[PDB]
Amino acid sequence: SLQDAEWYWGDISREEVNEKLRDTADGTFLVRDASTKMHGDYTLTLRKGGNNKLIKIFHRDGKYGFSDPLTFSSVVELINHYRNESLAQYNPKLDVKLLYPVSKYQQDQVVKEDNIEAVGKKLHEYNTQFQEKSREYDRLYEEYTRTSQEIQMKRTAIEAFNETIKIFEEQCQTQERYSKEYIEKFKREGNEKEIQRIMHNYDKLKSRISEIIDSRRRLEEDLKKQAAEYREIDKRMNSIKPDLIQLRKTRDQYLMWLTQKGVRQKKLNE
Amino acid sequence: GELWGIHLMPPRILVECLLPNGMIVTLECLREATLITIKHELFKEARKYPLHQLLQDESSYIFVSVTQEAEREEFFDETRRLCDLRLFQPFLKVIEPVGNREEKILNREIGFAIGMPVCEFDMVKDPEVQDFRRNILNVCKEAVDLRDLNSPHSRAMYVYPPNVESSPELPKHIYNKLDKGQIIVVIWVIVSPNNDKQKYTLKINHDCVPEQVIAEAIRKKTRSMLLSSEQLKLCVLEYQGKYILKVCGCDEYFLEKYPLSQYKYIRSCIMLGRMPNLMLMAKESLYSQLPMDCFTMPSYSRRSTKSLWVINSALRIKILCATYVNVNIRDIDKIYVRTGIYHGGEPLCDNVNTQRVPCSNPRWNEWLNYDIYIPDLPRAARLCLSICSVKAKEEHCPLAWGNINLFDYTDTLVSGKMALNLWPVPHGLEDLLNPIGVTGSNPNKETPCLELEFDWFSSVVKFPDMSVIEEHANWSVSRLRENDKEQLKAISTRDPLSEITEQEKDFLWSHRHYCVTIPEILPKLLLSVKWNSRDEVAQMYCLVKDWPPIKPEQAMELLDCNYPDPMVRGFAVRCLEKYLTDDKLSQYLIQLVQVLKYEQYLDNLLVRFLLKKALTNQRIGHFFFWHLKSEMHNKTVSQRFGLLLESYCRACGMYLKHLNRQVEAMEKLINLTDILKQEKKDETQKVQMKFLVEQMRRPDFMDALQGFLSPLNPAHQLGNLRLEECRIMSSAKRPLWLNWENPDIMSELLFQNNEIIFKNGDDLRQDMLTLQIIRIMENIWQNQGLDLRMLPYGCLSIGDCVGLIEVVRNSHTIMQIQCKGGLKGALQFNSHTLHQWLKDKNKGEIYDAAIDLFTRSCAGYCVATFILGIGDRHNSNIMVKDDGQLFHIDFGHFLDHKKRVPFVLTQDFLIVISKGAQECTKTREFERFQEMCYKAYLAIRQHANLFINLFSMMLGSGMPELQSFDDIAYIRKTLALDKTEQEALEYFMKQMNDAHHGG
Ligand SMILES: CNC(=O)c1cnc(Nc2ccccc2C)c(NC(=O)c2cc(F)cc(Br)c2)c1
Repeated sequence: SLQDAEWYWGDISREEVNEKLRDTADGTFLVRDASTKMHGDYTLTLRKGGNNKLIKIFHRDGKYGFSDPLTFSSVVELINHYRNESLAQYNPKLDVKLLYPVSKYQQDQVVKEDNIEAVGKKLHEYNTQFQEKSREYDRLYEEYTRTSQEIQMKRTAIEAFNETIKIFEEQCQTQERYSKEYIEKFKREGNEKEIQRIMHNYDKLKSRISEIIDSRRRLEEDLKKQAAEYREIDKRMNSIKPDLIQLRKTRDQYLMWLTQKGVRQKKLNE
Repeated sequence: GELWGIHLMPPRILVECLLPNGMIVTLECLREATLITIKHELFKEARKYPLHQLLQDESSYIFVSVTQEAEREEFFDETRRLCDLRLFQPFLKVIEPVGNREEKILNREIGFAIGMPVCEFDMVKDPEVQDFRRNILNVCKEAVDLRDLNSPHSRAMYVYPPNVESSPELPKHIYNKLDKGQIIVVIWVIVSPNNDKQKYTLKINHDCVPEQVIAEAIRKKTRSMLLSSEQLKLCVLEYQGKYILKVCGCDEYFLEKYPLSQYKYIRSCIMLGRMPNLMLMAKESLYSQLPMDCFTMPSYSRRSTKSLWVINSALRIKILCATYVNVNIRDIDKIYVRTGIYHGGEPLCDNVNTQRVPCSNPRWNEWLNYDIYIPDLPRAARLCLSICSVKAKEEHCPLAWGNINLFDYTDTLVSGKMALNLWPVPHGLEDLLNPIGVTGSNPNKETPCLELEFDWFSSVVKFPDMSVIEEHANWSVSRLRENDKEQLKAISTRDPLSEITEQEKDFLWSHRHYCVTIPEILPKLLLSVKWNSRDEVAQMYCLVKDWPPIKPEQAMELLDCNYPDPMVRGFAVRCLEKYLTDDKLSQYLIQLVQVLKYEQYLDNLLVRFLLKKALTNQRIGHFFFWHLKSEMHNKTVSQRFGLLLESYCRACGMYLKHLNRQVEAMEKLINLTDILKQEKKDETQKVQMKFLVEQMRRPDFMDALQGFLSPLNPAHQLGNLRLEECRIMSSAKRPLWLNWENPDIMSELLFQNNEIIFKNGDDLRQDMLTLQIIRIMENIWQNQGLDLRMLPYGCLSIGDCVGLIEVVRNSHTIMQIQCKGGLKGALQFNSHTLHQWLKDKNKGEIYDAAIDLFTRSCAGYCVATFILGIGDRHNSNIMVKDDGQLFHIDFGHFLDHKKRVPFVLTQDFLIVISKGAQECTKTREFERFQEMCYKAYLAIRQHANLFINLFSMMLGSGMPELQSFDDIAYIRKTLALDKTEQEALEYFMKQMNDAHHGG
């Protein structure tokens, strides 16, 4: 029967099946009743070439197929025929067989007694564990971007310190270029007074250059330390992501026990 | 701040001055002292220091210092104040000036405009960057030559372009508000040195041109002068050529011969039933305020291989190693890099990965081999890759990503070793690859860097010239019908995101030659091409070379991320530059800017088209600048948009002077709000208010915030501040409510005051897109004849979570109006309080008009919000004017909060719609109210393709609401595009009767 088949999921959306053939191997397959929501009309989707290639299953006189010449009695006969041999005799550029299905209940990972507390208690537990970890992930990404911008603000500030220090160093190298032989002249004229005016200003020049040089390393220190705490926030998020994804799926598929009955009462308590 | 870590300078500070001799002089100088004053007093004080004998004359030097942008800036413009220099530290180095002064002064002004120094571009190694800077300067001279052509008129047409609808053809409901096909309009004339003016009322055809309006006015005044037919002509000739018309209260002018009813101001005066007030103004006065503005070429402007189709080998790439990967070695098992070869969003071949590797040693040295023949590569092929971790069940995650163009902008195939820094993976994305992301290396330092090597084929390899591509098509093509006709047309009807199966696409590829009879099919046919086959691609190139032009609303789809081929995109651009009006360009400019992110290279037909238009029309140029400037913080496009902004500012003429006055205004406001956001957040509301008024009363602030143009609409001058009425607001991020006087000579005829909200802290680009989308729906309904009045108020993002919002005068929230009423039920507000307040503000005959306006506007927002999934709004998110017009606000707030009702239709609204009746859902007012909703719903569904394209073009924005096409699928549900009309209509009715709950 088609109604009970592994690979017939029913009225799934294109986005929900795209989410299910993600990164899958060539040959994974899945069929829906067409999104056009018309009775007895179906679409096949399988993975080939990193793409989800859709094919329409035409229906006429109770027969089935996906081409104008139409043959098969049921979709299960149409599909199992191409689980066996290559579909390349039709639309020949693709050739992979209908290898691997994905099914609607072959992953109901509920362990023990099927009491309803497996939903009314264990679902509320995972969903609580999910929103807590999702709140931490969002908080991480907030201070992650905050630390990211405060870093480039410091990187440009030290880069500015570099230009100010470059301009003060050239000032010292021109102070010695144009004062060297004025010192040597005041030396033999016995004018220690003027020599100490020049030196008093030189000492003041390379006294302030030391202040901004210190201001730079003091900022480079804050950058080194904030840059490291940024890397930590990164690896922490990368550690939280696969966990957050794992217990999201677990929370999602524990609605199976809720969908088994198919009415909101057992979540309506929450 | 005026100094690093300092908002304002004290009134007097010490400045370390470095002389050409190695003396250092401390100069105490006023905060406001101009550099001319600094230099003259410095060399006046220098005579007190050694070695003054070596100093040349004061005039032989300028100042150079380091700005807070880390730029060594030469201060050629010595007229600036010490505090405007944006100095990093308070010091000045004296040097002899070198280079062109005028260029240096102009570059600094450009740096302030685009928010980054122009000299940072001079340092870029990339040849693509330097070629772009030089190769679009001809687009600049094209534009300047064109607008300087017929001076002064051509120059006025650039600064004050006609604001007109795209078609003069009025719809019936607009034409019906004309007095037997005519409009009554008043002409004003300032007539006194004191400014005393006068008015002349006219009744004229709606389709008269401005020169004919001036003829009827001078004809009406010369009524009793006893002029001969020819004497009347001469003075009509005198005034037609000597005066032009201006809108009273703003800077809009009627400079070309569109019919009067096509100018938007007057199309609305008819639509709203208001009086068009115009001012007759001298042309020599208008041309006086258009100072001549030149354009000079900058300094940088002036100063063997084999084909891809000969390479007999499959594609392979070597992935070497990674660096700086941040991963917890004890929580994560191993890492591997994933790769794929893409053309847009469709893998050209199956993905392949490296082997998994310890986190402590990211090194592979693997040659990844791809199932694609090198000649089969399309030009727009891209390598997309990421580094992925893995953690019982096995589950993977991406750590960082990066995309690469297999061909560069010179058409050459990449070869040799390559190393690119990867980008962070965006919030909420689990896909292991990000193909829609930009192509390029992340400039931020200490980020995961990945190294590769591309095969080297003994020489440089280039993509084949178009010459041989067409011959390969002639080679492969050698290797009517009826019922098929109706299906092909049946496929053009389906939306851009409709499901297209294999049988349908190769059926299109089979009848690809018949498709040119239904050009609307081109996007569907292009997705049908097997792009990893050089046979089909070549055959397809020949089809698009001769494709009939499709209209812009369809051509824009071919600029989105699913159509990366340069020939396809080139065809789309040519469609726009020959069918897209400046009106519709100005509307769609939001989308058209951000499809530039999908452009593979800097220099492309699309940017040259938008840049050409921005330099020949100063209205679209204004928002062209701000939408680019608003994204400068984003490092994925800071360079592309930066280079593009440089060119625009270098050729937009005198308007750069005005733009910088806006930038400075926003830079002052963003500073005050940043202060209130952190330095004073810890203090009271009244304390913040007292700091505001004190800070705003300062002269430098008033001189920067008074007398500039409104970025929301440069036609609005912003004059003096009504400090009387400006204030902070109760919102948590505490924005500023600002009020300016309208300095127009006749401001009293439009508005005497202009009120705007400035919000620093909230992402406004959602409200922009939503308010824009609402304006599209309103324009559709109006063109169809549905007089549903929406209020897409002005809203402009200018940067990272900062922008402006237009205040709607005489408007209140439904929450405020409920608080004006009283309680009826147990603690329940009175549902009739809304209807009562409306009657208070609208007494007598005008009541019915207010009810009709409410019912029409309400119907519009019900349909709009439902389709866009903005259903449940707080009663403080809904607003209504005294006018009776209803509208919504704070759309981003709604999206930011959503991380049950289809649309808000509370009893309060139902009362006023039914004019206060019992069982209001069974009256004939409600009967024709939901008939408006139904017509409006299917009216939008008829245009569903346009909206889906507009949102598809925003995917690269980085708006978390638009990360994948799956996000856009919601609008296919609300519009029920996988169902027919009567099915969609029944779906919408079903939904509204859940908003009413069926009682
Ligand atoms: C309670 N609401 C929902 O459940 C919901 C679900 N899917 C949606 N998809 C969707 C559809 C059309 C356009 C854009 C998007 C993202 C939306 N719409 C938006 O989020 C939206 C609407 C705008 F007008 C502007 C911006 Br910006 C974002 C809402």
